[PDB]
Amino acid sequence: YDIYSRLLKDRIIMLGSQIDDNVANSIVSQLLFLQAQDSEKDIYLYINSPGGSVTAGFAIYDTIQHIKPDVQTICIGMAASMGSFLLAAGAKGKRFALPNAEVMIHQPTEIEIAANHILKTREKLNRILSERTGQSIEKIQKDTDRDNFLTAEEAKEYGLIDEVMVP
Amino acid sequence: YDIYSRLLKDRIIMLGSQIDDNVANSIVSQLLFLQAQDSEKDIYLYINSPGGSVTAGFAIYDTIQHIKPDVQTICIGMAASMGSFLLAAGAKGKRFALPNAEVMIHQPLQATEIEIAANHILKTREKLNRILSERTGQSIEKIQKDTDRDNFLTAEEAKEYGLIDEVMVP
Amino acid sequence: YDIYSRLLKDRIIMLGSQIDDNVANSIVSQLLFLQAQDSEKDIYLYINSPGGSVTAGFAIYDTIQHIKPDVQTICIGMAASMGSFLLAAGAKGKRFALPNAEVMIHQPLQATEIEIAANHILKTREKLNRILSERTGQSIEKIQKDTDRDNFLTAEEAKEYGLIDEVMVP
Amino acid sequence: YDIYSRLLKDRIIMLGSQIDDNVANSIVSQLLFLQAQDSEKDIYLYINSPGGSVTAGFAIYDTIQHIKPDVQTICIGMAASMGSFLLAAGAKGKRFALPNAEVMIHQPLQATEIEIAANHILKTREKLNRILSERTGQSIEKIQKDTDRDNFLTAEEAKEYGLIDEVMVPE
Amino acid sequence: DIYSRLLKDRIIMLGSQIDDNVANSIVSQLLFLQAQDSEKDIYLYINSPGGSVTAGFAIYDTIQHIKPDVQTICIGMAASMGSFLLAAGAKGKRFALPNAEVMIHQPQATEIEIAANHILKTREKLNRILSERTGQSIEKIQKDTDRDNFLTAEEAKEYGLIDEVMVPETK
Amino acid sequence: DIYSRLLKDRIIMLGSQIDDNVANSIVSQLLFLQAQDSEKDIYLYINSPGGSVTAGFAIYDTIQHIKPDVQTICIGMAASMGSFLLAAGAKGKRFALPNAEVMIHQPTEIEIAANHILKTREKLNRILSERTGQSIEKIQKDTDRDNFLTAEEAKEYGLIDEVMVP
Amino acid sequence: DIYSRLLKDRIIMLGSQIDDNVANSIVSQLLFLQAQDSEKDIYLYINSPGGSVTAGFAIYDTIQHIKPDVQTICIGMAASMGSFLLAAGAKGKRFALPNAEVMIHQPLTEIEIAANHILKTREKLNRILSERTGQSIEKIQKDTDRDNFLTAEEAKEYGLIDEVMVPET
Amino acid sequence: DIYSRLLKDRIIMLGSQIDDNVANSIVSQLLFLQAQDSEKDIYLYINSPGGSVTAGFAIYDTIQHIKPDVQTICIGMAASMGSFLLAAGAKGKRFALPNAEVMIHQPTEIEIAANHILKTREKLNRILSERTGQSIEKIQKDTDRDNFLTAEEAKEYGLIDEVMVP
Amino acid sequence: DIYSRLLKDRIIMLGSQIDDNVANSIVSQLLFLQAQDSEKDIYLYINSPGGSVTAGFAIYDTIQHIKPDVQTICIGMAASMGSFLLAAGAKGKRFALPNAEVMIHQPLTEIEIAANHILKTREKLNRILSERTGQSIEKIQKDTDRDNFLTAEEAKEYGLIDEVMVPET
Amino acid sequence: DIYSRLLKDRIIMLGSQIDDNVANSIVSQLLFLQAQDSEKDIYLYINSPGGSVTAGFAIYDTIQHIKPDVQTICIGMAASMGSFLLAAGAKGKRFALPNAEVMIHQPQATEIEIAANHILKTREKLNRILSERTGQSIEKIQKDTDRDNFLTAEEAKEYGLIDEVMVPETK
Amino acid sequence: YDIYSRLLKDRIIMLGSQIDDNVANSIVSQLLFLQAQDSEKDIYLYINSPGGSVTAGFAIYDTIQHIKPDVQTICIGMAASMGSFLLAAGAKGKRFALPNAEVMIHQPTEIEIAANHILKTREKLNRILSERTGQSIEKIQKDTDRDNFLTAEEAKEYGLIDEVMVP
Amino acid sequence: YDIYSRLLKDRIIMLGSQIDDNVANSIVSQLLFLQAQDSEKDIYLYINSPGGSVTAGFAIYDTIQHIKPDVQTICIGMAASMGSFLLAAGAKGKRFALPNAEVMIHQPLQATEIEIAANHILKTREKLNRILSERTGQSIEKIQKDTDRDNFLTAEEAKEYGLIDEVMVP
Repeated sequence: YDIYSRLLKDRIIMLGSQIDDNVANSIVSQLLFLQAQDSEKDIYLYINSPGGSVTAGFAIYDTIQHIKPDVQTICIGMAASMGSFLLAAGAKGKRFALPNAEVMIHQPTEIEIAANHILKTREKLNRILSERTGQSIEKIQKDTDRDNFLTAEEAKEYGLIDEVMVP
Repeated sequence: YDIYSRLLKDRIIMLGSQIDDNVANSIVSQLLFLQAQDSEKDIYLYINSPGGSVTAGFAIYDTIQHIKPDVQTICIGMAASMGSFLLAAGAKGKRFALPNAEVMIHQPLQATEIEIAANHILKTREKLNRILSERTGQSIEKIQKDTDRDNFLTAEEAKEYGLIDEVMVP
Repeated sequence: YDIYSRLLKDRIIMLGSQIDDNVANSIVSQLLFLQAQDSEKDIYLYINSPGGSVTAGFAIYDTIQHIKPDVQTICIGMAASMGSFLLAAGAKGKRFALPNAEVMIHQPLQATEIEIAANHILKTREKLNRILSERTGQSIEKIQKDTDRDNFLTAEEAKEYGLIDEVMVP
Repeated sequence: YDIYSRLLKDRIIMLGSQIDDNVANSIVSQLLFLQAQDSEKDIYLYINSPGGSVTAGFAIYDTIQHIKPDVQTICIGMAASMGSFLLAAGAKGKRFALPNAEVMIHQPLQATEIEIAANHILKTREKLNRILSERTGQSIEKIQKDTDRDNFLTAEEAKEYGLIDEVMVPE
Repeated sequence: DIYSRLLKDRIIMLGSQIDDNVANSIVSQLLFLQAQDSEKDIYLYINSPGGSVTAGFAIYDTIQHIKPDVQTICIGMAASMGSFLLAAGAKGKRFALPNAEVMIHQPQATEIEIAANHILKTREKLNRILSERTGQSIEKIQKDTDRDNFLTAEEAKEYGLIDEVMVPETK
Repeated sequence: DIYSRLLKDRIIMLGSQIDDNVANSIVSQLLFLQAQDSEKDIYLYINSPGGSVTAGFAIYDTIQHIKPDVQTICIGMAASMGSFLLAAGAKGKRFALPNAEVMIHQPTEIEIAANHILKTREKLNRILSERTGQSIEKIQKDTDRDNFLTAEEAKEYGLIDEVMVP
Repeated sequence: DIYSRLLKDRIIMLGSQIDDNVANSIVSQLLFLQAQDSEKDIYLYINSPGGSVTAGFAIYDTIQHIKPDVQTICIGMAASMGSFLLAAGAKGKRFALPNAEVMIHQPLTEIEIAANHILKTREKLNRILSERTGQSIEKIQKDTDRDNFLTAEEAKEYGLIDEVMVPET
Repeated sequence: DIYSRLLKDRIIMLGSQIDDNVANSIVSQLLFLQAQDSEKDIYLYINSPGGSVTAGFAIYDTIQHIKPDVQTICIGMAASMGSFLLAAGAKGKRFALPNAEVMIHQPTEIEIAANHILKTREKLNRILSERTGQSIEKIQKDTDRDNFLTAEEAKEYGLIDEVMVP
Repeated sequence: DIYSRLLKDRIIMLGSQIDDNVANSIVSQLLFLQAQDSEKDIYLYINSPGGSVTAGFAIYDTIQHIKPDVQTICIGMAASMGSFLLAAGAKGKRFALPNAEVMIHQPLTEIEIAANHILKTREKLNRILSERTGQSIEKIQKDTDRDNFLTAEEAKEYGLIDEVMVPET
Repeated sequence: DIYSRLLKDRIIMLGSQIDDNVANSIVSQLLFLQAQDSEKDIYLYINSPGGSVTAGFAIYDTIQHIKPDVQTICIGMAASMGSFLLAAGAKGKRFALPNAEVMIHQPQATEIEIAANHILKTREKLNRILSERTGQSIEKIQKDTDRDNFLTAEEAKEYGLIDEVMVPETK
Repeated sequence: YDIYSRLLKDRIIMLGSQIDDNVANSIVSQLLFLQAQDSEKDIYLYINSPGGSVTAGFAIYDTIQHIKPDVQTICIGMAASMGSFLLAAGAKGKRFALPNAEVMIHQPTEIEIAANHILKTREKLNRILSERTGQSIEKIQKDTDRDNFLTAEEAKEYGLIDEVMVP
Repeated sequence: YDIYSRLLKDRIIMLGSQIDDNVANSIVSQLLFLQAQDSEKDIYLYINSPGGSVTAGFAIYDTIQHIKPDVQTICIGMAASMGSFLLAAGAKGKRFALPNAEVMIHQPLQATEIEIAANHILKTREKLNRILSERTGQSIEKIQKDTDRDNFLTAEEAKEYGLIDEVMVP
């Protein structure tokens, strides 16, 4: 849609789908574009995503950490998976969820999957989540193996977000 | 369609279809865009929707309550569902329906696998009922009963129920 | 076509297909756009339609009556159904048909599941007959009879019936 | 196509396909647009059409007669059906065919269910025959006979029949 | 959109099989270019395996009708109606590039079109026009349009289908 | 739309199999660039597995016909017609990048009939002979077998004038 | 069309499998950027599972041919020709983000495949990788025959990249 | 294959919209059953929303032509042609199940032309008039409007002889 | 074609949404089995989310018309017309397996729908359900307007079935 | 498979548009039934809107060639080649059911077929055969095959297309 | 295939796909058919299934418990979900897995889903699994919420099967 | 195809495609069928397969080892993969390849989401390597190395590796 291009003018990026390579390349491209426009002004990444590929998710994650602008993350609707991993990766103090958002950290192509298990990217995810939430690796390991959905408040108490945006 | 982009210039958003993630993301984007354009002038959300996903519906609902501009809601045609839930969520004093609109709050029982599991673990049905109860002034007991059955309301009955503030008479 | 966007500049809207929710939302959007452009200058709604959903038709009807500009209706080709209902709903003195246009008010007995249930519970068929009665000057008894059978009218007969004010002369 | 919108600037409309409701609505829209642009300057309607729906054809016919500008009709290629009916409906003195154009008035027996019922109840076939009779100068008896059989006419024969005023002969 | 920029230079590309859609597009471009400027001539490049004769005659008639000279240049191939249109360019201004292939064999058309062709005897009309434009007798045109003889650009020039082979300057 | 921006720099990309659609596109771009400027030369990059000889000849003839020099640069691959068009660039201005692969092996209905009646195979072989400096006998032999050439071998053969070294 | 705006900043995204269409697109962008400015360097971001070696060599040759330095940055993954192109960036200017995954395993259209084995392009790949990594041909031959995934750090130690881009700027 | 086993019991199922394919199928089954046995009657079950009148007339004529009595039983629905064929069963042997719904409202290219030139609408109305005992005036009125009949109302109308009560 | 072998044992499987095609198939099987033997009863297994009421009434009427008793057994689910047909089995011979789910909610082609509302078939459904369950029309009207799922035990207590088939035989 | 059981009773159903596939199927069945028994006659039921004349002539020629009499019975409709084949049944054994509709208007064929028809003048051949088999003059057949006149079964019998309307015994 | 019909002659049923309504109706039909053939001889249900609908799974489960013949269950390849639930529902002493089979008890159309949560079929599953494995409801609840894969031996030790079929 | 059903009469099974769940279920079914026919007479499994899912491959493997009849394995064309894993799993002394067959044990890194998660949690790669080690007599170290690289073996080399017992020479 042309709405997303107008939103880009306001430094707003919408991650509103499953995270595959195409989506990752699009999100990465928009982040690089906004840095090139202005390296100081922060970016607003809205997340409504059921999750996706961890390789594609790590591409977005690394780009967020690499660029100069702060990237604010705002969960609307849902963040499962890599969605919630990216939510937790926003600039510190600037990770949000709207009051009725639902968050799940449960971590559920061919060459990508082989790489993940050889390089042990699951361990890498768990360690990053542990650092960014302040939870122990033991707790992250347990919770990323089961299907526990969190409310916005519970996500804040968990350390996945900093604040619930109150109306 | 280039009519909807021209309408966006007048701060008018059309929700004329079933509410899925794509529609919600589109509606949310338009609301965020209009706030960025002008945070003071209110927005006109026209609703002709048979309903849809509750996760997608809550995304729109939360964005409406989050942004600074008042969001007026106007039912044309039909609002069932999440459609009528969003109608009832408009700025107070600014929820309308045209005279021959039809409204149903029946929350049926358009969403995906992971969404559905979340709804029942977090008990979003209870959350819907409680919000409707607050915004209509009806008791939770009555909202629970009415969201379980298929009762269609006229525009007048919807006003009488507390879903809208006014029937827009010619 | 891009022709329709250029026509919108002259405040002309073309209703040239079957009336479903998509078409209704498009026609409603164009009417709201043209009002926002100019609330005083009247609008020209050309109708060549075999009919469609009554819920969708009522959305267009309500929007026509709601907006400030007069909406002129001009039948080219055919108006059956909701098409002829909308033709009769144009601004008074400003409902037309071209000489070889064909009009039928038969309301057959395009719409979706929820819509059809709403129509019968809220008795929109009665509503249609009553509105047609008011706008043609015919009694409800006569409208009821004619909307149950398949009688096609010429442009002249449609004028004599009260569905249009004038057949446009070359 | 990009080309048809540029042609619209020159008040040229191309009817180069079978006449259904979509085509009729498009042609009618272009005619209404050109009148709104300028109600005095005449319009050029080029016709290469194997025919189509009579309801859709009548919509174009009525719009041609209704608007103020003269509508010149020029047959290139073929006009069978409603195509040749519309060719005959152009402004008088301004109906043409190129030398190798082929014209057929055979009204066969592109319309939808409701349209077909309307035609036979309202007797639009009689209406077609009477309009053709008036515009060609032929008797209704002859039009009735010829619209029932498959007789193809050359550009010259179409002129002699009264369907066109002139065949545009090369430079 | 390359074709729209080319239209600015009064260049038209006929690079496909000739059906009603193509004919209507080519006719539209010819009418557009006349409206732009009725004096400056037009360049019609042809790379076409042939097509419908009704659609081909529409293009032919439009070429002869408009005021500007229409130069025809064969690149690649012209078979059929393709070669018929090549031969229909302004006299003295019909060309082919050295490795172009030309075939006049008259072997795409829809139902009503085909019936018209045989009733009005358009095959005879084709043969007579080709005879006039090549300077060959009708007897020779009749024989050659019935068999599959491919011509080189030079042979096409010697046949009278074109006026010159465009020989490239060495570079 | 990258290709439309490249057209502004008089660069054309032939990056696919050569059929009538591609030929008409390439021919149109060549004619457009001539109309823009008939003196400044054109850059035709070639990465093509080959295709129709009739379509290929349409491009070939257009290259020779227009006034500007057309430089030909092989990136990736030129088999078929692809290599025929590579060899047809302005003399002194036919290039291949170092790892380009070139094959001269010459492997619709009406088109195919034309080729064999008019003997376009003989026509190809002779044009290749003239433009490479090889004898017709050698061209005939090599166009019947599947011998791939490196950029250097293509230069030594006479298909290109120079390999563009990094 | 974010990619057309990115082109204004001399940024090219290679985010898919490398076939002839992708190669022609990447080559076209490289030629375009050189024409815009032959002095300022180009940023080629790579997230690619690999692809055709003929198509890959077209990109490789174009990178080496043009005047601007082409920086290569691996985000996500580079397997294949993807990692081959990563290693082909301007020297000192080949990067990977910390969680990127790199594989040099060269796995095992019609006319393209015949060319590769007649001209022995596999040998050519191995020799170029050897030169650009500093590894021996023997080691490159061994490693391109097996499926060993490398972390960003391991890719740097191998010589495929010059630096792991540290989370900052 | 249930329908082939049913054919063994001289049962035919008309359970869809009536087009030429269905008509040719139904006609073929009627002709087959006559050839098997010209004395034993046939059971035609009808659950049809209607269809082409030309196709419907093909079935109608075949029913009247063959020697065996054809019993007609409406299950579910008979609108259109569907109800016309229901009314065309052997006299005393036209049935509907208690909750069946019947409508007589009469709503390819060459077929449609034939119907209006030969006036098959008049032909339908008159056959319905003969077989129901209703006047042509009443049939004309009722075939122009959408009046659904219960099984009992269909019997009282004369479309069927009996409603089969459980 | 397991279903054709099952037909030999007078077993019919209604395991899908009830449309005209399914109804014609079920009706055909019922007529076939009566012709085979008009005395031995028939076993109709139901796992159906519902469907068209016209199609459902065709099956219902055929069940009541034929001579053999038709036993109805709900496996999995019966919503709709599915549960309506379940309740229409021979009396004493309507069953559900222990974990079956039953819903009587009557939810809310072209010509079919018009017929239903003119002839008031909704009223007809409610009255038949009332008669066969022993519940009042008022209660049936209320319950067919809301989405209340019943367990097998609850369906028995409601009067939709006669017995929950206990795990044995 | 109902059709294979019917074949046992020497019954063939022509219930569709007549193309090459249908013609080959009908011809095959006729040859099969002759091989089964060359004396017992065949029953060809016709419900056909028409089709290709080449395909229709294949069926026609096969009917006249085989030894068994071929009875033709029109149910529903016979237009075109359908009515031509109806008229081609064994004399005395051509029937229609009372509500059948017949049209002889000669309006499906592939490219090579259509060229053959007009070179060999198969339209003339059709008209002459119809003339012989109905007893009407060629002049009348020519006129009527050019217009869209539908005939009732009785009118078709009176025209000479069939020998009898099969009137049903009341039951 | 015609192989499955020949296998039916040996009272062997193959459940080798995802369990939806169509599959359930097919499996149920085969079970009813085999009972009608012979009500005394036991049935062999081979399972290679990634899981599926719980309503469809309960239909098969109930039919297994209802019919007279013992139903032996043999896991080949995989049993996740309802697959493993049906594996555990075989006649007691007659639930098997081949040595390299993989078992997971993790319990991950419109009207079906509503019914499940109103009637609390998840509780019903957990209680049945508890009864048939001998594990406590607390343990079943925990394990059906997380993605723990079991070997054939581990499945036997868990109580999902009685024996690993040794070569 | 009716050739494969006639071949089943001679106790011959053809595995001539990629190994997915459908193929595995088909092969397993045929093995169970042939055992039921006759538990003593051995079975001939011809293999021309580029490999596939390891879960599906293990299903076939387990069934081969479970049933009573000896299963002879004969490689025609190619066995990569799971294909070659199954070739090596034939009855001992009865594993063959035709002279121009090609064998690769490279276990690449055709299966579905849940399958792949199981393989890595239960470490089925280790299980494959250990079984190959036992059935070829090669050390686990060598099997680990060779299953990680793409080394194609001739029929002779496959015999020399211990994957087959004999090359079937004409």
